[PDB]
Amino acid sequence: LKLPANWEAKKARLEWELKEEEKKKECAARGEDYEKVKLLEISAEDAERWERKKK
Amino acid sequence: LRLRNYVPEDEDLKKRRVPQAKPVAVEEKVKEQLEAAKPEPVIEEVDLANLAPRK
Amino acid sequence: LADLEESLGTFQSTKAVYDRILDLRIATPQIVINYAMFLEEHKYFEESFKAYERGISLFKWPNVSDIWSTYLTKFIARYGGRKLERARDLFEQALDGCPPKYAKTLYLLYAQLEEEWGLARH
Repeated sequence: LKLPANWEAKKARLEWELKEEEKKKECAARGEDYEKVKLLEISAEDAERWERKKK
Repeated sequence: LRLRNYVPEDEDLKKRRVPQAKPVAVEEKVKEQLEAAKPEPVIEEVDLANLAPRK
Repeated sequence: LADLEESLGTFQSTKAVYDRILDLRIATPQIVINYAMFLEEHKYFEESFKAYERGISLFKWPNVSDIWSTYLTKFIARYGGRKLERARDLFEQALDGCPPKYAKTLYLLYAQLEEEWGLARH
């Protein structure tokens, strides 16, 4: 209660970001750059929508 | 039975997956020319193979 | 479902899943690489090259860089010996719009191939 009302929602975000960091460490343990793995794991349709948000 | 595309939610099913072909770090081979990339007077000695062009 | 068909079922039915995936634009490049290896196991490498080409055509930078690398590696080994000139054009298509770090790699690789089988002047 003395902590912020959103602190657990912030914690849930931080745990989700740490799970992204855990996936990064998992790729590094396998022996690959996490950026290169992610490019192999992306589906193009997400980038399409991104460009439309810009446009 | 052999699986390669999905990431099963059962770990017992994860064991069935075929180990995917890892890439080779092409940058490591690039390093040899990147070591050649040192800026030097490449007539380091009067080596006529450099001084006189080949055929 | 693709993993189910490849384990249980026929080649053509399994491949038809990938065709639907490509038409629906679902495919990741890793799934393409899985499909490419699958087509090599069924030894229709020409289709495997078509699959790489389709997945390059769907995607954008940076992602395309690794797709090229895997595609060129497969092609240069068996069919780079056989019919060299198509790979030059394929290198030229690969260079198009490429960001500089990946382009640097591609310039050296192309010039090496030019040293291996083409004119030094190129």
